[PDB]
Amino acid sequence: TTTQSYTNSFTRGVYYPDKVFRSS
Amino acid sequence: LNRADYYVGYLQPRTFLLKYNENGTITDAVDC
Amino acid sequence: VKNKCVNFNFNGLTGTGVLTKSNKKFLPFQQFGRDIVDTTDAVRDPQT
Ligand SMILES: *[C@@H]1O[C@H](CO)[C@@H](O)[C@H](O)[C@H]1NC(C)=O
Repeated sequence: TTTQSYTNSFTRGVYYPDKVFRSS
Repeated sequence: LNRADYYVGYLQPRTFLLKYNENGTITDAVDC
Repeated sequence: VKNKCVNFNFNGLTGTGVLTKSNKKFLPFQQFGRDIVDTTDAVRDPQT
């Protein structure tokens, strides 16, 4: 079985949109 | 099989801003 | 060949520029590199 509790993601779930090196 | 997870989110088109570390990683992000 | 003005065509990105060794820190999933104002900066060699 399962529940359907709701929580907050906070600051989470970020990936690189591209593959391009960057700095500063 | 065996003898506290399943966190599912839904993405939408949102503008983001990501702080790229000097090495090329990402350290901080803000939602707009 | 490096250190000379050579017409370059890396991975379909065509242009003209001198090429030399670099001390970048490319990540494994990284191929290209740009700068603050969106121009190709450094390219990983596909065969090297
Ligand atoms: C790709 O380039 C050459 C082509 O002959 C190949 O022999 C070599 O193993 C590859 N180089 C790298 C670094 O993957």
